[PDB]
Amino acid sequence: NCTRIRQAHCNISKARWNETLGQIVAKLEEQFPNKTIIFNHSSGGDPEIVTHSFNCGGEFFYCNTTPLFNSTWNNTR
Amino acid sequence: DIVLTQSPASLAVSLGQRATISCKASQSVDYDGDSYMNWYQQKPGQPPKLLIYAASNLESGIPARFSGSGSGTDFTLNIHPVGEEDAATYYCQQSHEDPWTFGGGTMLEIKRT
Amino acid sequence: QVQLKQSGTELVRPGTSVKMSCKAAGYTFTGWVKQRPGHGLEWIGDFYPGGDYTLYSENFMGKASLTAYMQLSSLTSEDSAIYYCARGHFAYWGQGTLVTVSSA
Amino acid sequence: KKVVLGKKGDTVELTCTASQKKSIQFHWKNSNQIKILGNQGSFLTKGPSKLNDRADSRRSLWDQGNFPLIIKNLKIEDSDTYICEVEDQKEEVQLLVFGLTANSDTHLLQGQSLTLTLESPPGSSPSVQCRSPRGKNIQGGKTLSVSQLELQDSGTWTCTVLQNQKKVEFKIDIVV
Repeated sequence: NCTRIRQAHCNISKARWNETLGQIVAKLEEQFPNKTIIFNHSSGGDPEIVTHSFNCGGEFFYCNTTPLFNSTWNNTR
Repeated sequence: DIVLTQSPASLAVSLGQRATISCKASQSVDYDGDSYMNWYQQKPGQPPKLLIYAASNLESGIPARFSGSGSGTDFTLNIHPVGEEDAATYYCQQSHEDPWTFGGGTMLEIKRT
Repeated sequence: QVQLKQSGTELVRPGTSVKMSCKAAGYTFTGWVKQRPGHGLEWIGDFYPGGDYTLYSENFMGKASLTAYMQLSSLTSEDSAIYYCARGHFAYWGQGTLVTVSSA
Repeated sequence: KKVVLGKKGDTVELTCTASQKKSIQFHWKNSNQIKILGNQGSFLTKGPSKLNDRADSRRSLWDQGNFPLIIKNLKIEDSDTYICEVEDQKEEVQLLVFGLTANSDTHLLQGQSLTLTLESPPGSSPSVQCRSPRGKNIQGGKTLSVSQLELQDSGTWTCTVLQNQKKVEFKIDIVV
């Protein structure tokens, strides 16, 4: 839920995102079990691809979701 | 080039009153319903700050007191009510086409006791 | 947050070329303006990194050669003024660099 | 195999070939299978590679059947084979980046000697073919030196660098 004039705030409930992230990482482990999975942020490019974008109510929202894919992951949280 | 003429050269408005500045263009600027005019405010020791863009919309962080009206080759920047902080030089610029020209400027003086 | 930062104050001699720089942050790196007393604001030109496209006003051909950078050649007393960097699409302008063209 | 020669600081444009004239997906990869730029439809992304900030393209000409790879501020460290992957082909090209200059920046006199410094990319054998307005067309390997440096030697000497039948010109600073 993201709401708000060049400033707005989006909401992410970590309590429900952690479960999905754990399932996805566990499934990925099967393909390359010998590897250590590490997440990070985008490598740069167009402003419409590096940072999250959406079209809501006639507005072209660009939200920077870096603090969700940089953290590394392992068998434990 | 598109020539912009501002009026008045100098304006004095009492605190809280309405300040209106007109800007005229040598050529029509409307492009099927939109006007690509810009209005900027400048104070000593600071760079120009975008007050109005698109000729009818409020820039982020700009108080709603600032507003714009008009069309064709006649546009008006309106400040109401005027405050002490409003003391600045207002410039009208055209984004209708290149070369991108600028207005002659208009100083706003907060007339007080 | 869209942020632009220009270099410090500059003092150069006439007839030479002086190069200024403007840094950026908070957005993708890939506009220049002159303010002189009694003149208001004059938009110098526009450039585009990642391809280095050029665009000038009629009174800037051969006078300027533009992290982005600007280089003004054939400096004269008229060029003594403050200059602003503004990333084009001008959402934000630089704080301002004061350039003084004099041999003193 | 296409080969290009840089000047260690200039720009380079890596161009592929196509016939379908629709700007189909494309990629650039080094000899180690490392992505530098990227295409996802019509956008332009830059992969987590050492050349993230140097890669460039001509987007407006994508629909015309070209994908030149513009790189600014060429450096010797970036010399590696790159592959064009438009549809199903692995077209490969190579870049050789080096730098030719002189040791004595400004301090020079009449009757003195001159020496040149060449830093070729790792794994190359450039040849220095000097050319001078006075007729001093010195020929030699990567490193060349001049035993005489007088007033008559005024002007920048163009010691070209040639290898694999590909040659690039350069200039030599001479102040006396």
